[PDB]
Amino acid sequence: MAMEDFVRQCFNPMIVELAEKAMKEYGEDPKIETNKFAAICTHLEVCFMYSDFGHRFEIIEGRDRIMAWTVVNSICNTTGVEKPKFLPDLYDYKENRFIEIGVTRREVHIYYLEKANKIEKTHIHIFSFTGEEMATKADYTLDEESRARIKTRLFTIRQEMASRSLWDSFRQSE
Ligand SMILES: Cc1cc(-c2nnn[nH]2)ccc1-c1cc(=O)c(O)c(C(=O)O)[nH]1
Ligand SMILES: [Mn+2]
Ligand SMILES: [Mn+2]
Repeated sequence: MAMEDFVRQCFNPMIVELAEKAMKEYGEDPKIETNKFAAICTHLEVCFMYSDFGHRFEIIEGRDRIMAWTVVNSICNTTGVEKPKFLPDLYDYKENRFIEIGVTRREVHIYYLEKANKIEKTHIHIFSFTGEEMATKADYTLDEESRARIKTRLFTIRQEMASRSLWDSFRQSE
């Protein structure tokens, strides 16, 4: 599968390995669920990029669950902020709030609603592969250059997938 090779070529081994671990520990073969694999990589990367543009952020995503909950818990006890129900993606020490990051192949408002419906003090920031984003109260957290870098990376993933005729498949599997 070119999709599997593409992921190998375009994300760095840590992201790939982290994504593989996540899949394989819950019994999902990344060689069969190749679109899932690519999405998990994409989303991890966005999450890592977003933290890197700060340390302003605590990365919650990509840790094993024990660690993620340890981190979340340690944040709740030292700040007073409510413990989210699910693991969010980041903690913002400047705005003192968790962030859930969304990456979508569909309309950003659509994905934003799904996340907001699923979530309750958590800040939501959705990115698309089109350069669109949407964020709680139109507060985008990052500065424009960091956001522009995320969107550039995401648009380049799309185009790479499209160079390899994987984009149509990838787009319809969200
Ligand atoms: C990246 C991803 C892909 C899939 C998926 N399932 N099938 N294809 N992609 C499901 C959930 C997630 C996902 C998205 C998130 O934004 C997110 O914060 C998480 C998470 O589990 O914390 N998972
Ligand atoms: Mn997450
Ligand atoms: Mn997320």
